[PDB]
Amino acid sequence: LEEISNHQGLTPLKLAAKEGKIEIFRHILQREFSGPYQPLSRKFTEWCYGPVRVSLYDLSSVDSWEKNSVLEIIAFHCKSPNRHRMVVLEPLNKL
Amino acid sequence: RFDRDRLFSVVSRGVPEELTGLLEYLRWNSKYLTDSAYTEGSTGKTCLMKAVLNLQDGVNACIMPLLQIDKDSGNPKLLVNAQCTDEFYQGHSALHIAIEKRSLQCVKLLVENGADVHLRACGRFFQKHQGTCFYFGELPLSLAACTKQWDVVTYLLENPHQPASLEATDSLGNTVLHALVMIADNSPENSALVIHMYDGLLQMGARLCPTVQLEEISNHQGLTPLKLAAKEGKIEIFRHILQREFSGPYQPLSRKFTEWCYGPVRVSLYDLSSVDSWEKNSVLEIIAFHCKSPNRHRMVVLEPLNKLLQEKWDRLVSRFFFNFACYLVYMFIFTVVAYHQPSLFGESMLLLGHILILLGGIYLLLGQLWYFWRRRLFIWISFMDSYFEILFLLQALLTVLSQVLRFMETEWYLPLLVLSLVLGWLNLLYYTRGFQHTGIYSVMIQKVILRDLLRFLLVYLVFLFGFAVALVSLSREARPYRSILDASLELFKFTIGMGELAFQEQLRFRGVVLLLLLAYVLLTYVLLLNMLIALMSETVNHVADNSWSIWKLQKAISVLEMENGYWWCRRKKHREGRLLKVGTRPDERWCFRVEEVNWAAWEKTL
Ligand SMILES: CCCCCCCCCC(=O)OC[C@H](COP(=O)([O-])OCCN)OC(=O)CCCCCCCCC
Ligand SMILES: CCCN(CCC)S(=O)(=O)c1ccc(C(=O)O)cc1
Ligand SMILES: CCCN(CCC)S(=O)(=O)c1ccc(C(=O)O)cc1
Repeated sequence: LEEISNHQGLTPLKLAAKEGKIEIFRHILQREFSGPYQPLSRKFTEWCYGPVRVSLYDLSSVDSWEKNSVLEIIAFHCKSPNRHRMVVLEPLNKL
Repeated sequence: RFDRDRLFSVVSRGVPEELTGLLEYLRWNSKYLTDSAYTEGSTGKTCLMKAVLNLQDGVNACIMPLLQIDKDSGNPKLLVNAQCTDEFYQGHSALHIAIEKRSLQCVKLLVENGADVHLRACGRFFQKHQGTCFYFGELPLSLAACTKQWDVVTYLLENPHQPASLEATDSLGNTVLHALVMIADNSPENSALVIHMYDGLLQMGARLCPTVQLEEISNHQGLTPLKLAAKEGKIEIFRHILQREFSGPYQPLSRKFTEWCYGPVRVSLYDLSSVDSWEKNSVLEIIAFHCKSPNRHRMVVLEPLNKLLQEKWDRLVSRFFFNFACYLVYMFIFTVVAYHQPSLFGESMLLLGHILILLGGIYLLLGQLWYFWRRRLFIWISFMDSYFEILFLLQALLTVLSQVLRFMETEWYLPLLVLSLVLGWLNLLYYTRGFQHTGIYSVMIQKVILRDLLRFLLVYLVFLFGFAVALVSLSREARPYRSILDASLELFKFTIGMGELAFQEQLRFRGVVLLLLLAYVLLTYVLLLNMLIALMSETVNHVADNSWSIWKLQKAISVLEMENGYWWCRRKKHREGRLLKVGTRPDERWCFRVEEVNWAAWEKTL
């Protein structure tokens, strides 16, 4: 359902970046579930030990290897004041 | 088959019965569960670590039979004592997993089967550095303390199988009390819980190690837990250790003893053992010269340190102002000899003045080379705030160089003599710290402006040079600005209010030269307006003024230098406080008496 594209070619995650909606953008981008819904995650905790968490984040719409990706959108297609708050989220900050 | 991939998937399910036949396969092959064939890739991680990572409701039913199976296999390198081996996880063990997973039931099961309580998780993940790491010390007991597990700490300390030694140390020599000081953060939630964890381990040391002074144990840097709290700048745990008071069985674990209390007035003896500057590498020397942190000025204003540094300052304020008066007399002679220079009785008095300046310049050069020799190990820490210690060395070098160039008779002696005369009077501002009013203002004035003007200067110099090469190139054609230096100076004069902005009649491009000046003026005044507003936005924040305490630290650094005397006359240090009996160890200590009057705190107890 999140690979369905509107007439601008945007998925829900790409639309949250273009419209600058940091809270729903952050939520979709970092989403983690347990049990039946694990494949609906974008974040998978690999291990946790004391204050340290190691997580795999899914880059499907995100990495700039893809044309019209989330990084290209925040940089060049987003109009909002919020763009500078979106590039400092994980995984985008380390990426 | 009972290969690794069967065993690791079996112990992950928590069903013990699927191990049936593992004994026969291990014996028939003559192999052991701690051989490389039974370990996870790119590490040393065993089937027991795989089991302890997968606890169900606090326990895994496979651990007890897996440990028998190892015990029945006749292994020379027991499965509980096997460790990870790669450069990140080296020395990590199933017991460190059991403690981080918070299972007292699994800690008991491992230690009952002979898991070594003194294994050091010492690979780079467990060291302290700027990357991904988790320092807890390196030992099971230090992990249990830093994860806040009293029941596990109690079990590790006083189980009958293998009690954790409170004297045990990691690869840095840190004991559990150094580990808790390393892990303290100055937030109220962390520091209050570290203070409780520290106190109960110290109170347990009085049961378990009754002859051992756990806070006199030194790590490989020579630091006790109190000295480490000063070097790492941990004010909350530092203040707590320094001012600690107990009643009943634990009174000898105090550093503060209330002598009497009457109304709003408390009189207390404070223990100066690691604290007084009579000892080499003491807490006062550490805060002044070995501590890197922003917190140093907050540490010198705690009791007993505040009254102890005031007592030292009062004994030395006449030496401080004698040192100032010698430097005034040296700067008077310097000025009376830099003025009255000849063209390039009065002549022999001028020669005497040059010899007194040479001797004062050599004296100050030797005194500052002795300072940087003594401060060698922490040399940047010993000048980061204390920038005058460089400016006195520079003034002394330039004084010796200018007299050397004058003996060589080269006329470049005069611009060095004049530079060392300017530095000489600028260095006179060091002594403004001797009085509260001038000494706090010298701290109010100097600030974050020095950091941001060095950033603005890059923007201002790209403007200034970019417009200077342009006005020089365009002012070359006839119908100011003769050279890059002259155009840089005419463009610089606009910032001092001396702009000389005009429609130059003789230049061919005079309208474009005027538009280049109007472009430079508008861009530069927009830049100065951005720069002033940027500085106001960071520096006018309402933070309560921390200048009295930064001045108290300047007086502390001054005292701890003056107590050594001079490079030629190294003073014998007097010892602060009195040797007093505070209790039974008798318990006789160099105590220092502080008297506190505090109506505002006392009235809340009525
Ligand atoms: C070697 C054997 C001979 C010793 C002669 C007496 C030495 C007195 C030293 C002294 O007063 O030094 C003051 C000053 C350095 O100040 P500082 O170390 O506190 O602070 C330094 C910054 N951290 O340094 C000076 O003012 C220069 C001293 C020479 C001029 C003396 C003039 C005397 C007039 C009465
Ligand atoms: C690569 C070693 C990882 N380790 C921690 C680093 C010392 S570990 O202890 O093996 C571990 C911890 C927690 C989890 C988990 O939460 O699933 C799994 C494994
Ligand atoms: C040196 C005289 C001290 N006095 C108070 C000053 C008037 S005192 O009243 O003798 C006193 C008070 C309180 C305690 C106590 O709390 O242990 C002990 C002695």
